[PDB]
Amino acid sequence: SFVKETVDKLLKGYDIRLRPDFGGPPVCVGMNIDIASIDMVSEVNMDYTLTMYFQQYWRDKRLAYSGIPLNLTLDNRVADQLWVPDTYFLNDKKSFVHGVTVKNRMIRLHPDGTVLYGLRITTTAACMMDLRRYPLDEQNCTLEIESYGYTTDDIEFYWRGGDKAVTGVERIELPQFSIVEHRLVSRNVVFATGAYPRLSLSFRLKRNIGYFILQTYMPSILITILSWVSFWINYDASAARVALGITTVLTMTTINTHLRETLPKIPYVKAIDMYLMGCFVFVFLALLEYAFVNYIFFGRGPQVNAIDRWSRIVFPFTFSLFNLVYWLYYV
Amino acid sequence: NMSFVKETVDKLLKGYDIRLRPDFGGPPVCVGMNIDIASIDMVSEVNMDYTLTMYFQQYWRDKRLAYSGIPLNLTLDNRVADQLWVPDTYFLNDKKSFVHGVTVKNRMIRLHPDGTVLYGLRITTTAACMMDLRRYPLDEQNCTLEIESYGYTTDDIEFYWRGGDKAVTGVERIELPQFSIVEHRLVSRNVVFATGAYPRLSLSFRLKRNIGYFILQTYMPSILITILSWVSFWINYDASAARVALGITTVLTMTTINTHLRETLPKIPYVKAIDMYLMGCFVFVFLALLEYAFVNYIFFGVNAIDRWSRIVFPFTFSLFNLVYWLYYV
Amino acid sequence: DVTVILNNLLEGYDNKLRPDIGVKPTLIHTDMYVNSIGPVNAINMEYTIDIFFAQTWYDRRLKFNSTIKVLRLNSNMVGKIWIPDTFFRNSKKADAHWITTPNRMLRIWNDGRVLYTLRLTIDAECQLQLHNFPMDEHSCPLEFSSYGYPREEIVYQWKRSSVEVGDTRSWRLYQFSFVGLRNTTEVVKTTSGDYVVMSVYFDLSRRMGYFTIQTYIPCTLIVVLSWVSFWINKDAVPARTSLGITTVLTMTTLSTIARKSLPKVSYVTAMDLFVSVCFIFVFSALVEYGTLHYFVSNRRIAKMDSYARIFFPTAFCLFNLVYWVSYLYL
Amino acid sequence: QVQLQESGGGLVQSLRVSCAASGRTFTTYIMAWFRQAPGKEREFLAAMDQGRIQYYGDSVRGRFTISRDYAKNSVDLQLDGLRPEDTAVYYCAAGAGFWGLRTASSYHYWGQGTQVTVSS
Amino acid sequence: TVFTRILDRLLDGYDNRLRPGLGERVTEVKTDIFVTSFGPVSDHDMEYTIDVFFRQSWKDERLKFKGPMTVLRLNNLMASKIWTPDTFFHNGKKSVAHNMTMPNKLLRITEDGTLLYTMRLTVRAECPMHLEDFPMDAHACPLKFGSYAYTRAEVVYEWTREPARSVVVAEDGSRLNQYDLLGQTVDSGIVQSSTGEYVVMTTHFHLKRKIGYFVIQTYLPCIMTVILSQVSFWLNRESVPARTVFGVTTVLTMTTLSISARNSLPKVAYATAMDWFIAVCYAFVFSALIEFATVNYFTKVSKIDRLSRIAFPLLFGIFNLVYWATYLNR
Amino acid sequence: TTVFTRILDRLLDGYDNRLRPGLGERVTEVKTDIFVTSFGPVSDHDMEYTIDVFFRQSWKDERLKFKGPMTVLRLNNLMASKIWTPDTFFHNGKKSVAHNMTMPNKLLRITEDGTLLYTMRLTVRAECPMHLEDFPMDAHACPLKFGSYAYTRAEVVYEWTREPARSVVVAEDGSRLNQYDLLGQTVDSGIVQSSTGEYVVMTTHFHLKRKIGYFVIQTYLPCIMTVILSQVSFWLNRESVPARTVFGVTTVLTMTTLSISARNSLPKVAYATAMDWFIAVCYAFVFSALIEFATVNYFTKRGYAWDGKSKTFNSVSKIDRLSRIAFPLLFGIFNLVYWATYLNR
Ligand SMILES: *[C@@H]1O[C@H](CO)[C@@H](O[C@@H]2O[C@H](CO)[C@@H](O[C@@H]3O[C@H](CO[C@H]4O[C@H](CO[C@H]5O[C@H](CO)[C@@H](O)[C@H](O)[C@@H]5O[C@H]5O[C@H](CO)[C@@H](O)[C@H](O)[C@@H]5O)[C@@H](O)[C@H](O[C@H]5O[C@H](CO)[C@@H](O)[C@H](O)[C@@H]5O)[C@@H]4O)[C@@H](O)[C@H](O[C@H]4O[C@H](CO)[C@@H](O)[C@H](O)[C@@H]4O[C@@H]4O[C@H](CO)[C@@H](O)[C@H](O)[C@@H]4O[C@@H]4O[C@H](CO)[C@@H](O)[C@H](O)[C@@H]4O)[C@@H]3O)[C@H](O)[C@H]2NC(C)=O)[C@H](O)[C@H]1NC(C)=O
Ligand SMILES: *[C@@H]1O[C@H](CO)[C@@H](O[C@@H]2O[C@H](CO)[C@@H](O[C@@H]3O[C@H](CO[C@H]4O[C@H](CO)[C@@H](O)[C@H](O[C@H]5O[C@H](CO)[C@@H](O)[C@H](O)[C@@H]5O)[C@@H]4O)[C@@H](O)[C@H](O[C@H]4O[C@H](CO)[C@@H](O)[C@H](O)[C@@H]4O)[C@@H]3O)[C@H](O)[C@H]2NC(C)=O)[C@H](O)[C@H]1NC(C)=O
Ligand SMILES: CCCCCCCC(=O)OC[C@H](COP(=O)(O)O[C@@H]1[C@H](O)[C@H](O)[C@@H](OP(=O)(O)O)[C@H](OP(=O)(O)O)[C@H]1O)OC(=O)CCCCCCC
Ligand SMILES: *[C@@H]1O[C@H](CO)[C@@H](O)[C@H](O)[C@H]1NC(C)=O
Repeated sequence: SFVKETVDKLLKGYDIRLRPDFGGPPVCVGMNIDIASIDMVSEVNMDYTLTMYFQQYWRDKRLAYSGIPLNLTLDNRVADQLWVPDTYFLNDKKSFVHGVTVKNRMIRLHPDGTVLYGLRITTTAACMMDLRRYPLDEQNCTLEIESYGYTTDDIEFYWRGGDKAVTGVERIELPQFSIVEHRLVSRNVVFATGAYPRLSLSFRLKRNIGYFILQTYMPSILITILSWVSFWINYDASAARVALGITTVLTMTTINTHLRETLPKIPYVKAIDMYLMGCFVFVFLALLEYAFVNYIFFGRGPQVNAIDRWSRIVFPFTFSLFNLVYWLYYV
Repeated sequence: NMSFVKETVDKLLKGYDIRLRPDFGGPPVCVGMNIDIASIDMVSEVNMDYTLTMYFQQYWRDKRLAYSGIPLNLTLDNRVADQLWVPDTYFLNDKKSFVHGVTVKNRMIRLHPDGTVLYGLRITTTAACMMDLRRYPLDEQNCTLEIESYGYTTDDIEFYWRGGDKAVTGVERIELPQFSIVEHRLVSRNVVFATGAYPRLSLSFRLKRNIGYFILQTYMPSILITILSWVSFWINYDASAARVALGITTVLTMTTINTHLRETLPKIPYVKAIDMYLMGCFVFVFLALLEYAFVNYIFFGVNAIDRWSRIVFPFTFSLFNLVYWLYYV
Repeated sequence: DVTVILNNLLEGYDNKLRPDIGVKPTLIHTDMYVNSIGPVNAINMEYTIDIFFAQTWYDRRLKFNSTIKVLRLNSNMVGKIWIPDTFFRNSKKADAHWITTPNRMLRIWNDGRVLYTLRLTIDAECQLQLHNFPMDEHSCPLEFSSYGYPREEIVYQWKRSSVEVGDTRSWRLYQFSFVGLRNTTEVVKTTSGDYVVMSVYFDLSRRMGYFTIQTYIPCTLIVVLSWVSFWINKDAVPARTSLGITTVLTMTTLSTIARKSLPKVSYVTAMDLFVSVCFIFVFSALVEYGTLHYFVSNRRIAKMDSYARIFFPTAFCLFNLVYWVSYLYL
Repeated sequence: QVQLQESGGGLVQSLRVSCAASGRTFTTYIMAWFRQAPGKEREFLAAMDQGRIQYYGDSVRGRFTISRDYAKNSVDLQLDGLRPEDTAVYYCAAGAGFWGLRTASSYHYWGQGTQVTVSS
Repeated sequence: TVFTRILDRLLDGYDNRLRPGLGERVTEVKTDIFVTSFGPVSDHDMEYTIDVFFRQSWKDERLKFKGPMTVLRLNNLMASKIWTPDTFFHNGKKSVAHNMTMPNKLLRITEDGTLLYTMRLTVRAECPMHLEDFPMDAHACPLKFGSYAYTRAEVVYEWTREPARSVVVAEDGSRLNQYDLLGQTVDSGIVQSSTGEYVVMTTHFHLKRKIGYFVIQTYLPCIMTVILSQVSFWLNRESVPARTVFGVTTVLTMTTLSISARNSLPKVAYATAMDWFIAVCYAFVFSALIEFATVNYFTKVSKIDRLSRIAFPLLFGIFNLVYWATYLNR
Repeated sequence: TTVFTRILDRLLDGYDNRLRPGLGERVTEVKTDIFVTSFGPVSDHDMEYTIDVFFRQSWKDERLKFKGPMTVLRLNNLMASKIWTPDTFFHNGKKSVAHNMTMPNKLLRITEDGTLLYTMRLTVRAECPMHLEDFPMDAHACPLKFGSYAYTRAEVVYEWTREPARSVVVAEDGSRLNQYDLLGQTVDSGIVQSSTGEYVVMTTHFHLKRKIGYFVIQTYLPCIMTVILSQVSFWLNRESVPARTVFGVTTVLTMTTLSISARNSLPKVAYATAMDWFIAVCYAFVFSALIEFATVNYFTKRGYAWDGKSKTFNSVSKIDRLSRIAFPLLFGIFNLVYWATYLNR
């Protein structure tokens, strides 16, 4: 009864078209985010999807009420009758507000005129990724928050709570990644026309190497080692050394094509392509060594063991040096 | 001047009832339709449909919208379409369609002084096309687009192609990934029922599939493998390791080709010409290996059987190719 | 008659204010009828569920004195009265149904009790721990609460027929079997306040028949097949070498299927452990032959095949015993 | 062999010049007309891409008309209000418009050329 | 003139929140369905698409009128101000009401007060499947619909004609590549829920899969591979490398066929008839090489070979006879 | 304060949004410029690309001249929907999104003299037809055509705000391409003719060149190594019939696997690309190397090879001697012709 009178008085004459303190100091808008989850980190599309509770705080003297000590939580449709900041995400590609069972939005008023405006948003934000070190790569994905049509002479952004404004990051579980840290940046994009407020939330994601050791590196290493067995096979066993070499070459090709089919399509050279190509070269040279031995013994016979004995040392040594260079260069 | 146009439009919209068709109590209103095709894309064999984007124009006469004193054609804002009567035109085989709305809803309303109304829409529609792929990839397809009135018979509305055979443009400028538009046709007809006749327009194409990729990736490698399987007939019968390894490796290669073409090509769960050809080559290499097994059993459990096979296998395979390519071409 | 009653009820009714605002929390009784639990998408770590969600509360402002006991209405009056802002906290995506009409029901009794039911399809989030895959068990939750009203304003409470299910066979579970259901209630503290959260947990256990037929048996057969070289004469160098390397190639081919329907988790699952161990076994059989051939020809040792015929089956049976005990029972 | 045969032209005191394309379908290629004055340079005149968008040079804007016969695979040029300045060699070009559709270096298939002489 | 007046007077004092005959009788709705095209069936999602012309006819005495006109066609905006049945599909997932280029709805009113409501819909509906007999399986995909908020005491549903003739399918309205539409069964019943008893109208479409594709693509290559594996029994026991390469390359061929074969089948966790068939072929190819390992272990025409040249083909023939008589008699 | 509200209410009294400014009096000139925040991914399979832009349109409407203390009026999007705005659409756009999170990303500004500025943030997905005959050494000019949908050349004309080169501005970090290299963009305007009349079209072409290194490492190098491996068998002794037979068939299987994988990395087109011909030639070479071995073996008289302690032994086949030179020569000539053919365009 009395609350209905107070709310109707507040909404009577309210002009949504005018920001609070239209001709005075800029309205200070504080923002805090609760990250519910992060998923669909796509290297192909160079983006990621996150669901969050985006809460804004600001003061509007026109909405101050007296005589009620309670904090009035109103129906979300009252948001259509109030002024709200034109906050948008610069790198967002496709975002929506959940609407089940009703629109996921809250408006809470306080007796001093403070307005709390909460939204539940699932947004897909573009993240430029450098994958030359894939899978041993570290990514930095951001979320840019900005005002579309207001300068710093009218609105200002700050993180409400300082470094604790963003919460829930430590509870995020990514199957392929681990969140090393997150940072909050509050800066003004100074232009000739004027400064524009900007808030930046950034995560540093580190890819987990455990999957590729079991699926990519160990099979390639074991096949490369098996290709060296022909060096201990007697040179007369042509049908055995040839079969072993060409079957290991086929096995390496099969592994390479399987990885090309199951890994994301990233059409430029990565550390995994260099490693797979190196193993393919090693098995190619292992078979070439026997071809040279056979030609030397048979082709230039009428016109041998030292090459094999030399290769029993050079091939493991060169392959170990290649691994040492690879693992030091990319770590 | 401008205020005169404003008052003319107000007079035209004063008393206009969108619930009544033009010439409500008289002859049916003739609606002329023409389509400008922008592009055709995503011709899906699995879903049996194709997606096209077009400029769909409709002309009709409404005497209620006749104005005098302005020698210009009044192209008005697209939202005036919500204030007029437009035909209830729908696409019968449409599965999912929408009108583009960037930066605004892509529609137009142009009024002429005599009352002729031009109502244009930019529509991207996915239309169903039931395809007979028994001759795939040596097949032709006929995909149509049906235009019908939802709630009006031929007594109330009539359809015709404005411009006749020139109604549809842009067909020759389309470039599909794996097809080639041969010809298109326009059909105007009435669907006769007991209640009455319903107007219908039909735009149809004839798609011819390109064969170069299938020749290079399906037929030629299978032919080379089949020819390679014949090498076993020119090796001595006592070279058991060489002939057995060649036979079973050619069988493995044919299996690899069949299974990878199975995964690569669209999932069409019935027998096609490509499957018959791959199965025929698989049978030929199976029989080539079984021939050696028979020779080895005869000798141990012999140059005549090898001399006979060196001729019969190339001859039978060539006859199979001749029958195959005569059947599907 | 009824039109007058409806007009009187809607007259002087503000839907911006919850019932009993400033007096006591609005008690809401919730019921759920699971029509079907859709497929579990392990790749995206989510699952689909279709429910009929019912809510019942008291609004004293809607009392009417008449011979009619209950007003049974359609979705027309939904926008006219106050409705709780219930939302599903772990929902990645949720949609109501509109064909052919908004699938909603509103019933108002004369004493002010309001029943509001609607049909929902929810893509809830479920964090799957796949360390025991394919012998894994999960309890996928489903949490909902009021978005804006804290515990001092809206309190939820399960009705007696809290959660109801129909034909479990009609459900779309291909990989899992429904094996139980629980419901809880708690208070979650957030920045905006303290909220009453009701949870429903659906227990799922994976069925291992397909993985047994497709991976475990072919891998075991290939390992046994690689043991054939130990019974082949050591003079048949091409035979034992080609058998060893083709078995390695076949095991490599099978290792492709190991990670097919599951996300790229970076911990060793039971399936990965089994495939990798079988791959090491077939690798070691060929290395064993390479060593025997080197020592016998190129340069106890001569009896290496005799000990390998015993050690390899014994070590493999020990491995299978440890694997299937640590996973099936322990 | 892909060729761009150019017809028409000659001694002219309205002139239509055609350009037949053989050996390759130019449905999805940009077909243009270029003018080369004697010894000066090659000058862009007109062009038309797949979408029927017509581009014209400043000196021939509103004077020359370009039309493409996608069925016959040919491009025609309509010259009106001819001047002695237009007496030069006219070429027919077709290309992907890489690095600008007005630069001559962006076109690969070139016709043998046609000589137009204007006497008053 | 008079047409406009009647249209203006029709909605005078009309309350669309109340069903016709409220408190007097039971609203009787006559429905019929014209299936323009039975859309594709998704085995992975266990759903089928269908495009229909849904027709509903009922009587509302509040809409009687007199005039020269006999049938009144209503604008969709006007048709949205009139009470319509809240019919919804119980097993529908996500249905689309086409809105191109205008809403595909039509409302006709007769002078008697009878209303005919026709709409065009694309209905995606759940079709539970048991693929234990795949690919020799048959399914009955249901389509159930009824009222949401009205029990049988208020709104009932009937078919306009006899149930066989109340659902009509076009001659070429079949968009099925792998199935055959044997026929439809039309019925109705009562479903009791926690809120009341509702009339349900059901239609079951019977589908049978086409086995020819799997015979050419899967069964024949597996049978021929098995025959090739059994062919090695006729090679002389001294050619160890030849019979060894034959055995392991046939094992690799079977592995390749099993892998590509499980890609086509949707990912189910239970064993289908094809999984068992491939598993048995795998066992036969494995046993052929174990047989050669045993023959080679006693070499210094083998009776073991003579026995296996008969026992293996006989066992495989018996297995095929059992498998086919088991599943074709379903 | 209250003067602001008064001016806002007074502006729309008598205004008719259904009529373009200067209807029947002059041509409505629209000045446009585009700021590309990110040139998004290019999809070869769909033959389309995504672009995120800030679209700016400016024009003069004398009906909206106002006098007051403020010189610039900023309009709410609701009020902006009551004012006539150009119906600009993208001719090759496929499915574009006008972002409205958390509020409509639009901005309408009015100067005192009646000049309106209309800035909006858009995500445009436009079709880019491609000629993949030179794959993976192809270059494309993906277009972006926009203009008026309903107003002909005699009513509304579009122009670039500044010099056309400087009118379209791409951000320094705009490129989001994994497989292409954005070399630049050309900006131009033209005239189109439809069944409804002549229209002005503003076109921007973005020039993309595909990166070749990935296909060199994944496809070209393994194929070359496989062909060299197949030709290596010519150096084995002719008496090793099983060894050279297994070598030949396993090289054929390796080539088949590489061909299949290389085709799976190419968008589904039915015409022959440059890599298709390269793989087909490598397949032909491995096939010929095995037919060559079948011919060598057909003339091998004796089944025993020469021994170190050295009976008559077979001499080295003249076919093998010829093939050890011809096959590397023919393959090198093919490589030179292929690369000079495609890398010189
Ligand atoms: C950013 O931009 C995006 C857009 O790019 C924007 O999203 C849009 O947001 C608006 C709201 O702001 C949405 O509009 C609401 O839609 C509600 C229903 O949504 C479903 O249907 C949508 C299509 O509507 C058709 O169908 C409904 C019924 O299903 C029908 O009511 C409509 O008239 C309409 O019917 C037309 O079309 C159909 C074919 O589709 C024809 O058959 C028919 O003949 C007719 O031509 C559909 O688009 C929705 O899908 C979206 O959302 C789902 C998730 O929910 C998502 O999965 C999809 O991908 C898609 O995004 C969805 O299926 C509708 O109920 C709302 O109307 C309410 O509220 C408005 C408020 O102004 C009110 O005016 C209405 O009267 C109505 O009040 C209720 O309605 C009840 C239900 O009908 C009714 O029972 C009540 O009685 C009451 O009705 C009246 O109430 C008054 C008293 O108030 C009383 O006096 C009367 O007597 C009467 O009872 C509203 O229209 C819009 O759909 C969104 N679009 C999209 C694409 O998302 C987003 O919000 C923007 N964000 C920001 C921050 O700005
Ligand atoms: C992912 O990648 C992004 C982009 O690289 C990273 O974002 C950057 O993070 C760093 C570290 O947090 C930021 O540096 C800090 O910036 C703040 C804000 O400075 C801004 O606003 C100031 C307002 O007064 C303004 O003065 C600044 O301009 C001055 O400085 C810049 C250089 O930064 C210079 O170019 C100008 O000419 C000015 O001189 C600027 O606009 C700043 O307050 C921080 O200062 C702290 O640290 C410095 C260290 O020397 C110390 O001296 C100070 O006292 C203070 O303690 C600090 O410089 C950077 O701004 C971010 N860049 C952007 C574009 O946002 C992000 O961190 C990456 N993710 C992860 C997880 O790493
Ligand atoms: C298009 C190809 C046409 C090919 C046509 C020719 C096809 C054809 O018949 O090839 C077989 C033969 C293979 O030559 P190759 O050297 O292998 O054959 C030798 C030959 O058989 C001798 O007679 C043998 O000596 P002998 O009998 O024991 O004393 C000798 O054995 P040995 O001495 O080691 O014991 C054999 O090695 O090649 C040519 O003659 C090429 C001629 C030039 C061909 C020029 C082609 C341009
Ligand atoms: C779960 O629901 C039942 C009613 O179905 C109720 O008796 C029980 O107390 C509930 N459990 C909890 C923890 O709330």
